[PDB]
Amino acid sequence: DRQLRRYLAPYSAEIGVDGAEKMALVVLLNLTLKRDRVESLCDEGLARQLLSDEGHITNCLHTVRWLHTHNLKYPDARVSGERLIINAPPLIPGVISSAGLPMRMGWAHDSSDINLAKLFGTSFRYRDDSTNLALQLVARSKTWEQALIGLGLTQQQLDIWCQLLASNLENNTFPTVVSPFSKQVRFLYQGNYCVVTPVVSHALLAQLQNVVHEKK
RNA sequence: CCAAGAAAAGGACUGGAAGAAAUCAUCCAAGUUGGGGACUAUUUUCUGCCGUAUAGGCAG
Repeated sequence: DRQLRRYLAPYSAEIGVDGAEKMALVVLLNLTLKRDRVESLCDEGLARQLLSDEGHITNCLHTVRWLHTHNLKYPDARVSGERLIINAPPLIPGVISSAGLPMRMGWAHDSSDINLAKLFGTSFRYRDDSTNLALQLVARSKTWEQALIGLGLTQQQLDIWCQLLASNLENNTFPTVVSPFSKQVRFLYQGNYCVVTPVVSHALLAQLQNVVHEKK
């Protein structure tokens, strides 16, 4: 059912997977293929086969390096450079912003990672909080690791991935230089001028897509 | 020191043909508008002559 793909989409409400970690790994791995090649996201065999392909998974692990909280390319695909990962600013009583929302990440690098990026960057509700596959494996979450080894992964392959997967989330969180296609505007601040560059919040935009259709 | 600064959407056209809304049908009954009254006020046009003359022309 297409409704499963809808509920796992970035513009839909998050769904719980507690006690279903085995089928969650199967569905999430199966999403890495083009829709024309998959008759069902529930086939354990296809998942066990995809998991054994270190190259396919390696190509998927590589997408983690560009997961972000704020998207510097949103209005204009020409912007080139590094990702941006920042905790939401303190709440201002008179302003609507990401300050009142929980932590979420998205993906945007070369435009050919639409399917391969879905294995680690797809979020879900777990232990009654918002998480994703990359975070549970980096944090050494045993329930997910036990299901993943059960689906055919060698302990030695997992012991190596925990390290490479974690490493991809440990650096390049702030751009080195201002990119040549970004916006720059200047105003007075504390008696002198400062240049401001705006950026769109992933969590805030994704929520708006749901609220306008539900609240009319 | 205005989500900063610059930007040519342009070219060509053929919707045409035919046509039958008809038949009948009844607005009636009575009715009471009605009593009073200053347009002349501080206003100008008055007096002689020619002429058969309330015609028609002139001096003050």
